[PDB]
Amino acid sequence: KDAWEIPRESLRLEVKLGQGCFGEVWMGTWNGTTRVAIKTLKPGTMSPEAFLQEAQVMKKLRHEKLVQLYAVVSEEPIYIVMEYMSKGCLLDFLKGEMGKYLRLPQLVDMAAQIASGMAYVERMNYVHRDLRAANILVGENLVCKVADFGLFPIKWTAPEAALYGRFTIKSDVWSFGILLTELTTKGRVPYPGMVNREVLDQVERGYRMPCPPECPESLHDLMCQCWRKDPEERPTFEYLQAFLEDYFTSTEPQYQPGENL
Ligand SMILES: Cc1cccc(-n2nc(C(C)(C)C)cc2NC(=O)Nc2ccc(Nc3ncnc4ccc(N)cc34)cc2)c1
Repeated sequence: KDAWEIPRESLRLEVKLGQGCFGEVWMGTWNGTTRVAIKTLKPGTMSPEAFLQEAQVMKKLRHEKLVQLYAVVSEEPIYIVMEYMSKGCLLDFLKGEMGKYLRLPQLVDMAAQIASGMAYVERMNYVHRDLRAANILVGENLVCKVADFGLFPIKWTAPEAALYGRFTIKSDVWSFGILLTELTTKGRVPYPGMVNREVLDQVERGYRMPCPPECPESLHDLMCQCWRKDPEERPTFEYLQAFLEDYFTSTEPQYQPGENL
């Protein structure tokens, strides 16, 4: 029905990448010459007009640090098609074989890029709701992009949101501070040892994560700004973008590598 439409025959589906309840995600081939990621709808497990609100949104929100919609087969079976990210989810990349070698300069660069994707989302006055590593894709050359896999994540969610349902670009910012610990511990779970009910209790009373081992203090301070009790006092993604981009000159000019960061 719109120019995003393509025929179900231009697609050679190849390797499975796992199932959610609504369908499957496949690596594959568009016009025999393009690496794509194809998302599935199992018919009857849900309606088109809901399964395709994703593609709908991915048509509005287009940006170099956001995941890229390519095309739709919006007639059953229904397919959504986007660019293929050759290193998968950022969470698997940080805990896997690749995380042995990632140092603070690549990690902050990743950070700078997700921030930049998020700067666009702020600008577009849209709200993410589930910023965290499991939702960032990594591509060739440590290229990161904000995605949503439709994965409660209270460990990543700002109080005002987990409690009262006040999700905003500012709760997205809290989540960013949590992402900064993921990047700086190679994707370890935030708040190790606490269980959800104690995170709510503990963060309510002002408890905040300490400096990760080897993380510079000024990055911890940035995490802390991200986690202010007061939504409006947390910084913009635009600020976050710039401060990160500029890190190794303005903020940590004497940075030296160590064993892990
Ligand atoms: C559920 C829903 C509903 C409404 C909107 C969304 N949004 N929202 C966004 C924002 C706001 C960030 C633009 C993005 C989405 N949707 C989305 O990210 N969908 C999506 C993206 C990539 C994939 N899968 C893979 N793709 C590209 N390489 C891979 C490489 C490895 C791998 N394992 C999976 C993949 C599946 C679904 C999501």
